[PDB]
Amino acid sequence: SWDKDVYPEPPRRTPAPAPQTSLPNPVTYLTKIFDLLVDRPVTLAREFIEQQHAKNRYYYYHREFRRVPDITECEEKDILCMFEAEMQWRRDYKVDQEIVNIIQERLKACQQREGESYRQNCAKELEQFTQVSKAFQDRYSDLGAHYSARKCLAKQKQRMLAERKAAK
Amino acid sequence: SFPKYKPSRLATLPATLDPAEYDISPETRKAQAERLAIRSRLKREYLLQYNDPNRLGVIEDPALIRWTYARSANIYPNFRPTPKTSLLGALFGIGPLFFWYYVFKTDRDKKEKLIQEGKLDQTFNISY
Amino acid sequence: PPLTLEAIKDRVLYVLKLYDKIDPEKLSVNSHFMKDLGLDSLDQVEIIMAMEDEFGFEIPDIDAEKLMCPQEIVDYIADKKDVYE
Amino acid sequence: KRLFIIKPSGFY
Amino acid sequence: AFSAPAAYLTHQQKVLRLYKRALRHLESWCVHRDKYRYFACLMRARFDEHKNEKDMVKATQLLRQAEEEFWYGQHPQPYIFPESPGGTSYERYECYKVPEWCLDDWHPSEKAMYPDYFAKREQWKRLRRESWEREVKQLQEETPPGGPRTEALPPARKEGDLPPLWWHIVTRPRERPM
Amino acid sequence: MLKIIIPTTMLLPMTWMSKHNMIWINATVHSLLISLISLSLLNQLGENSLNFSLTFFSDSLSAPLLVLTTWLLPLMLMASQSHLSKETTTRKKLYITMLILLQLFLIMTFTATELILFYILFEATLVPTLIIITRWGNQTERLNAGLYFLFYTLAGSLPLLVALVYIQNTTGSLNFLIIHYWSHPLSNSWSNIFMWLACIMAFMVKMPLYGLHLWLPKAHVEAPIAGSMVLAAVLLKLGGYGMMRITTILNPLTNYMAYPFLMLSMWGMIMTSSICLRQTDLKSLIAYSSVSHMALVIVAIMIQTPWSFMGATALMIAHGLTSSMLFCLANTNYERVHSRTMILARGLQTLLPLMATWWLMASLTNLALPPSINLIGELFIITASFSWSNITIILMGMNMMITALYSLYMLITTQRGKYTHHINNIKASFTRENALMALHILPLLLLTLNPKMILGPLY
Amino acid sequence: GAHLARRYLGDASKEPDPLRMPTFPPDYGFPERKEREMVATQQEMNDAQLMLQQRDYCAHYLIQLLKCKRDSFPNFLACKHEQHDWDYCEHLDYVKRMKEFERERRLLQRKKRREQREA
Amino acid sequence: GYTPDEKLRLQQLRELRRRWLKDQELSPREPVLPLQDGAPWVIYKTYRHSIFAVTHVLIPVWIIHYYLKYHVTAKPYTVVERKPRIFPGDTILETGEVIPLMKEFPDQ
Amino acid sequence: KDMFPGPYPKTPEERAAAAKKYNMRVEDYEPYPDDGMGYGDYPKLPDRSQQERDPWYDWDHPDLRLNWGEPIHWDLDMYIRNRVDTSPTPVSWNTMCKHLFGFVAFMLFMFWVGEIYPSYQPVGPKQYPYNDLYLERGGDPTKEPEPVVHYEI
Amino acid sequence: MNPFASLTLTTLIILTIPIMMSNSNIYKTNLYPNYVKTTVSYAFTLSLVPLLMFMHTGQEMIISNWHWMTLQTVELSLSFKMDYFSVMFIPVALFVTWSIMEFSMWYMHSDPFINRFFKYLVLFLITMMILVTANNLFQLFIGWEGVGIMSFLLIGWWHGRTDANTAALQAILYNRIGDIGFVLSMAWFLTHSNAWDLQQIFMLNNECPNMPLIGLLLAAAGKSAQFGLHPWLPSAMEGPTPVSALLHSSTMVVAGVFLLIRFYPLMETNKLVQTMTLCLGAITTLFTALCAITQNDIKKIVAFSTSSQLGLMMVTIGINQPHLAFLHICMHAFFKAMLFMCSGSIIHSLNDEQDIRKMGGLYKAMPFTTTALIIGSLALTGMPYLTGFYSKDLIIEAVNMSYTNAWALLMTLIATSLTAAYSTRIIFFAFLGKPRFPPLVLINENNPLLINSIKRLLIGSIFAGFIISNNIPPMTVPNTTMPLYMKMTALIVTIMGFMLALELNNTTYYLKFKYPSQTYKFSNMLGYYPSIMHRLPTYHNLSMSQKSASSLLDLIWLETILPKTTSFIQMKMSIMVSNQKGLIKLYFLSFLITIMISMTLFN
Repeated sequence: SWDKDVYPEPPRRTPAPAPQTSLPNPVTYLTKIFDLLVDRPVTLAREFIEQQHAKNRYYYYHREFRRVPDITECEEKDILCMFEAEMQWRRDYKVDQEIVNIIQERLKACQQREGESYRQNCAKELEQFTQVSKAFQDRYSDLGAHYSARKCLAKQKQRMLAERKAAK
Repeated sequence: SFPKYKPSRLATLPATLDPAEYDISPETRKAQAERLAIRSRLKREYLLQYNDPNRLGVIEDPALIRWTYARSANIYPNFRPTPKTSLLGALFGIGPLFFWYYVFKTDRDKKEKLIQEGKLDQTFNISY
Repeated sequence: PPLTLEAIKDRVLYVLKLYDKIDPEKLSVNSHFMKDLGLDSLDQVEIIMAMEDEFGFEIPDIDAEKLMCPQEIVDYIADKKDVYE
Repeated sequence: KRLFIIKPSGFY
Repeated sequence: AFSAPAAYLTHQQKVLRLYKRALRHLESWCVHRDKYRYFACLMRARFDEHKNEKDMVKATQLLRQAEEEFWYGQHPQPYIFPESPGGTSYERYECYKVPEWCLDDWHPSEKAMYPDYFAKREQWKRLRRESWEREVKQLQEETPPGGPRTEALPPARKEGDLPPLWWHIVTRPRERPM
Repeated sequence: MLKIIIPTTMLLPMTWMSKHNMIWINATVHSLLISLISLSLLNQLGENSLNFSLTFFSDSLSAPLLVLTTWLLPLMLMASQSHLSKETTTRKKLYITMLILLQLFLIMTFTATELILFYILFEATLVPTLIIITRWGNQTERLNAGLYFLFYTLAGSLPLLVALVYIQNTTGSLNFLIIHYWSHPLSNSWSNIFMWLACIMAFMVKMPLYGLHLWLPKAHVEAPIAGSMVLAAVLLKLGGYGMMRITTILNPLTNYMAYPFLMLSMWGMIMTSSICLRQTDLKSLIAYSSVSHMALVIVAIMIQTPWSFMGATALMIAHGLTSSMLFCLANTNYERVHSRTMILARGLQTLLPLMATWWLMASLTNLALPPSINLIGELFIITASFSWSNITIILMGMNMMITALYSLYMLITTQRGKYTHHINNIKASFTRENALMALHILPLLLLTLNPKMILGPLY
Repeated sequence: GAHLARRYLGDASKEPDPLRMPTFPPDYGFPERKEREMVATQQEMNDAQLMLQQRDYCAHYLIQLLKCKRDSFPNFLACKHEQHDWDYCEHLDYVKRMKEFERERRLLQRKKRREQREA
Repeated sequence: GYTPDEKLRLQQLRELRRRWLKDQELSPREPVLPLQDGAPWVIYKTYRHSIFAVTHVLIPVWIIHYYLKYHVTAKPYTVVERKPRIFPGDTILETGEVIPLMKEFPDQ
Repeated sequence: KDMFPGPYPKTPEERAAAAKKYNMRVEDYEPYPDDGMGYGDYPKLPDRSQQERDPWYDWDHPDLRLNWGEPIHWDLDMYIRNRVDTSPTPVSWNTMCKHLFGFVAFMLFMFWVGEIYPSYQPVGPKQYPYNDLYLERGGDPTKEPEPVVHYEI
Repeated sequence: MNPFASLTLTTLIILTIPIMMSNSNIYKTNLYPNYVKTTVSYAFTLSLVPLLMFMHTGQEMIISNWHWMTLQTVELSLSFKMDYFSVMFIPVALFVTWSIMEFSMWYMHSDPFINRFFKYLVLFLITMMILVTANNLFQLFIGWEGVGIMSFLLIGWWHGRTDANTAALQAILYNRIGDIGFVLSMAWFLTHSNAWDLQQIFMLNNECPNMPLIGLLLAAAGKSAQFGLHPWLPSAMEGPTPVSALLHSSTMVVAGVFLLIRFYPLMETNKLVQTMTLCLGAITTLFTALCAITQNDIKKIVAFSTSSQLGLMMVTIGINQPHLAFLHICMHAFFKAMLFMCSGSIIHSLNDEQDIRKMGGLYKAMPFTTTALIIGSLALTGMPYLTGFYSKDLIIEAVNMSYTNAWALLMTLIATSLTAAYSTRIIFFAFLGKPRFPPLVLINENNPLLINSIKRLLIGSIFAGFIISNNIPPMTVPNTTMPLYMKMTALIVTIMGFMLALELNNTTYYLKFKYPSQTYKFSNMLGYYPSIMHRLPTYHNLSMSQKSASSLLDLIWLETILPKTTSFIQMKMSIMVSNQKGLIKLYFLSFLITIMISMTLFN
């Protein structure tokens, strides 16, 4: 049920079976035996359990957090606004971590799926993770154990001052 | 004249090649007799306690207690600050600390210099 | 391999009979090598080595020197191998 | 000809 | 079962031990039986050559030189009997050896699994408990005033008396306990 | 938090008013129930700590430590039952009350929101520990050990008290939340350098630091089994928690000031493990092993990186469990043979196999066999140190090798070889002792399945 | 190993350097040289998941060998002819590399002869 | 070899040791505690063989197959297979086919 | 309790008392040099590994080859049978070190020489198509590679 | 494809079932080893199916069944890499374990804790499977340490033997030294590539730097008993012979080579690490073979043979031919496990005698073991069209036809000669000649377990090489054309070694005695590496610990610095203040001095 856009998978191209020898293929009979012995009972059990679940279907909801004023607009020693901004920044940190995780998952799956052509056919995912990693490192790395929204803001300001100095 | 066997600290001289085993005197035999007497007395006492049907528990060996006490307790009371003790303590205590400080400080400074120069690769180093 | 007392005695006597210097006819369980037989110290060493090679277990020299009798060898082997019959 | 085998208590 | 050692090794005993070591190392070098027999008879002749030296200084010097020769010619990996010290099976069954006193801590159900043996064990315990006092008295009597000068222990002097300090030697664990 | 505190307080009247027969039973039942209640705290919101009230709060750091304390009390009771049988009923109740007061103080330390309250109770923990060591120790050196422990801790703590009061005067509050949110950076000045030293040194004494660790071997060797259990499991981790909390105030100066302590710990772990190789006393060996692991934790804290902090929390919990179990195993043999010399008792595997199995598992956890939480923490600390400097790996790997060597050496000497012939008092291990070892082991292996519980807030 | 003897014991300049090979340009001598045509296509290789080391000028024969191996299963002895074909193509490629080595040897000797001609 | 006292002591210890060893022998009876599961004759030849086969492979294979169905669906990328080697030849859906045109020389 | 080890003996009476305390012969007893190390009264027993002691002799502690009451070596734990061993070797220690270190050195030296003179075959470099698999080896498709050309021989 | 994942996971999960049932009553009963053997056999039969599927269509897969924990941007999940290496090594390892356990039932029948032995065997097998089928470095490390700990436990099976405990501790020590480099690799990959999964590590590290690969090299050297870390393997023969044959001969020791093979795509990029692997493998081959030539214990000889073969595999990795090294691992498992089983049969027949000098004339006394050992030796020495031919001959041919360190190639050829030499030694001294064993003849190989267990590995050594080599897809460009002497070098060197060894062994019959040569002493004393390396560093470390760390610092100097000096100062001040004089005249003068000083200083 995962979104294909979020977790892209290249379309599957499976070669058709083209036997050229008379000898019977053991894999085919073994797979048929496995089907009959295992897959059918398992499919029946899941049919039963899905029927039971459909008998009592109930829904759980994904929470929505409205955007709150950032530390940038929070006043000094204004503990309420600083608190809200800090919790929001922590949630954003978690979301960014998850995004990095998604990109890394794509990278691993593409390495495995391509096979011996991983170096060439996974280049796009490698570039995506390159960009995401650079952004994440710039945003969050070196903040330290006691990372806080204020420290991230300070890092951003240091970076922008360096950029202005580079602009000379 | 086969090549001789040079004894070392980790290769002791065999009793067979001991120059003293073949130069025996009456006093040496007397000393061996005395040592055998000592060992016999100790073995007698130990076996008397060991074969006792009434005994229940460890046979407290004074030698073991002495060994533990000498290894643990007696060290400081029988210590005197002397030039050898002081110099060896200074060396093996602080010298390694300063050596590692030097090594790690130089490494850290080199890394920071490369980072400031923007001449270090951290392309995917996003987990510190 | 029960290795009974009689088996040990038979094997010790077998080795001794196979010893050229000992004449088989006068060889007996109580025949002291030093006194009853003509064997010297080095012959005692050799017979002890032969016994330990036959039974595959090594006899310490302090015990080895004090055998001086085939029956002593037999009972010593019995003691080492825990033979009670 | 079973010989006794000495072993620590196992009930506990 | 080991005999009590002596304060020193007599010259004859040292020569015997050197002969045994030399024969064993030669056997290690001479793997095949015939070659070993040939060189062993040669070694026996070599010992017989100076068997009757009258000068003890000369015999001692010969012993020293022969020991040096043995050390040069010792086999790097001499044959060791499997159960002998340094052998492959030395102390292999040691963990299986269990002291007799472990029995007294058995739960009564386990001790009831084998009643008859434990009756025999109780008989042995009674025997040891009775004989201990007489053993101690005998050891005191035979001991010299200065103290025991050798590890040797006296045999039982009179009927009805067990050998002094006999319990552990008699009840030592079986070589192959399993 | 009172859901835990108030029943813990009520343990005291229950113990005092219980019958002489039932003191241990009642204490154990209700302490286990209190631990079951404490298990609720593990549920921590990711973004924010559980701020129960003004005085008390919990986070993903404090919750594992509280659970450890609440679990540790019944284990201490089971261990201490045996050697206190001869004691009179009043003395046994007094001992139990010292244990309960210690648990109460530790819970309030880990949950306190104010640094001054944290200091008050963290120093209050000394009194029950000191009384335990100096009253129910079994050697004449207990008095000296108690003096050393008390005076080391106080000499560390008093400057911390002065510094905390100065912070209260300057910033205006010692509440950890306010300090974290305001947290103005320090400047590189001698006054600030000495404030940093004052804040850090008390915890550096509590976490045995090389050169400040002399109190730990004396205390652990001389204390009774329960006191050793608390000292190894929680009292050392008091320093780690304090350092992690306090590091927020001293943000920039940490980089400059860490190098002495970092090098001291990095070399000291090797030195202490090498000491473990040559120790003649089992309790002393375990104590020096604790010193080495705590030095690793000190390195992780000083590095001040997320992975370092997660590894530090994991190592704290895992080491607490492992050291408590190892002390219990050593205490069993001590009760049997009445000596702590390693060589005296040998070949105990033949005599006591299940205890040998417990020893094997305890040593395997001590040498950080994966996937033990011990290895999770140690590996995270190693990776953080590697990011700090690639050359750290040499020292870290050497320490790992020596830890394996000394752990298996203790196992081999105590539990392998020929049994000591003359010792005849070894008896079948009681169900209490095996139960204690199992209560130590099973939680440790289980925590591997769900490691996020002991990975700390930064997870 | 005899070529190594010439390279090391003898004059190094005459003998080719394996790393440096080929120093001389293809245009030198050999008035017309055809491009080494590739029978297989790049997409084909990528689709067949041929190893990069195996993606050589004989990768087509390997492609046929892989197809016959997949089709012949369970029988694993039915691809002997395809195996021989691929093996011979690899043999010819090796022979061509040997000819390159010999060409470099002779070209270096001719250069030495020019240098001798100066003197 | 031994002194007569030594011989006598050794003989005494020998007798006592042999007595101990013979006393280590058990009786004809090894008492045991006194039907938990009925088992008449139960074909250990094949029936028990089949029971072992089932309990050890069939039950695990069913459980693991069910867990495979759950885990594959629960999370994307849980099972990633190497893209099957599409040798020039018919495909199932794309039905793509191409020939290198043997642009080479056959003789060997 | 006089049994506990004392300070370094300085008078002959002290030495005799120490020798009796450690159950050693007075002439054999030799305390460690009083250089402040802390040994004090403890005797300098010979540095013989427990392996060297005769196995056959009945020891009070067989696994340790030690008798009860015998003075225990200061570093006995170091010289246990399971640890550092000083038993005599057939070959001299110095000669063993010479042979091993020389062997290793020669090995590494010859490997370095092999690096100087590496073996190979009299063939040319393997030629790969499509500019030596430029794209297949991760080359940027957008950028244009040098058009590597391999001509037939 | 759908059956593939299920079958592959079931193959591992079934092995755990005996471990779980070890709590049940079956552990107490005599049926436990037979249940364990049957479980392993069923696992092998199942593992055959995915192997067939891979042979048919190359159906490689990765299974991330369980998500252990997510650490910020790093996700750690239980992931199994069911690729060619795993799908082939699992059936081989399972078959070898099956044969070994069947043999062990006969060999370990007398042992009271046979059930513990079998359970430990299954534990080792599970750990090795975890090592082989691991897609994360953490899971691979779990398998690594599990294999190490199981080797430690099994080697010291007879806890009574101090030598066994020493060997176990030594193995732990060397393997932990390797684990230092392993941890270095894990840390470097985590810090740079931000993952411990092999897939992401391969994807990001296009041109892998030197440090992580050198760490992997160190870990491989530790596990595969390479030079500098080699002595643990020969010392491991202290354990029961089934333990040796299973772990320290054919399965555990290949862990390091397999770790390097798993990282082959990174290994290709860095040339220096390839050179170091090649040099280390050549050193190991030469040194271990030379040591084996003069050994008189059959287990030691076979163990040094294992080490030499591992060095050959490391060389193959250095020549940048990983799949060939994996093939050699597969064949070595078969023939070396069979050789060790034959050695165990000889030992059990001759009442625990392991010295070849005491074994003789067994060619006719033990016909089946003799045939098995002859076949195993021929396979080991590269007899054509045996299992060794498909691996070792290709190894040597690739080594010759490649850019290579000259001394490495020369040492490899010499090592092959010495392999032939020590095969000649064991055959000549043990089976040939006249009997030298003690008089009582207890030879009896007529045990169905022994016969069948050796039968399976015999059939494997004869035909598995051909079968596997034909079935596996081609993964290396073959060295089609080569000079005739280059092709025949392996056979020529093997035959030369055979001839020289046979002549030298024949010279032993001659009634001539010569004192040992220095080279013989060097070979027999294992190069003196045990003698000095197990004494000088051990002595220095333990002495340094006690003398400096335990005493001179902790009990002397730190105490003198902080506690003792301060206590002494406070004592001296207390003595000063409590002068115990108390004379009104004395301290009233102090009042006057204090008044004057206060008036002056404070105005």
